[PDB]
Amino acid sequence: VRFPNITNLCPFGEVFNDYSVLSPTKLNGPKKSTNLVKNKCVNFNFNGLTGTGVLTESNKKFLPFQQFGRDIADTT
Amino acid sequence: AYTNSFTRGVYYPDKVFRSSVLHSTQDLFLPFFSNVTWFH
Amino acid sequence: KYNENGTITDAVDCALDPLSETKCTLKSFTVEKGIYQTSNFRVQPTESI
Ligand SMILES: *[C@@H]1O[C@H](CO)[C@@H](O)[C@H](O)[C@H]1NC(C)=O
Repeated sequence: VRFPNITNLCPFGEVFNDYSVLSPTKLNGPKKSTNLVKNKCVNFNFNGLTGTGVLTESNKKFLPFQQFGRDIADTT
Repeated sequence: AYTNSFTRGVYYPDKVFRSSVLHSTQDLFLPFFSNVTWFH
Repeated sequence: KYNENGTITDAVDCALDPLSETKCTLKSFTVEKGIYQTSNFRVQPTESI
């Protein structure tokens, strides 16, 4: 599971002094992130994109506003 | 006053990498050879 | 049209002239000599009764 960093921390230190500091069990809102591993058939989740494949180092070069790539038949 | 564009107003509709792919799309664009209003 | 890096090199409006509609149905920027059925046409009504 891959998501970006948790940066927009809401100021819960401005009215008291991530709901972990206290249905209340499913209010979360950060999103968890595990580490990736290469050259083995895994179930990947890149920022809401789900599949099953073998993740390998690439050679293509994107543009710095783009997230993923497709092909002629529009498969990721 | 008026003038036109001759080829203007084309933006990237999505965040998808494609390489040497002709790709049709249907979105909100500026037509070719279309009149725009001059200003000062 | 995208290049080998992902930059839009060229573009075609599919409503300007029927040569562009011919390009827009064949998915190319060069067109071979021939005849190509592109679309339909239909006389529009003028008022309501
Ligand atoms: C595409 O990327 C290469 C990088 O290897 C660059 O040198 C080239 O100018 C780019 N543009 C083209 C081929 O239009």
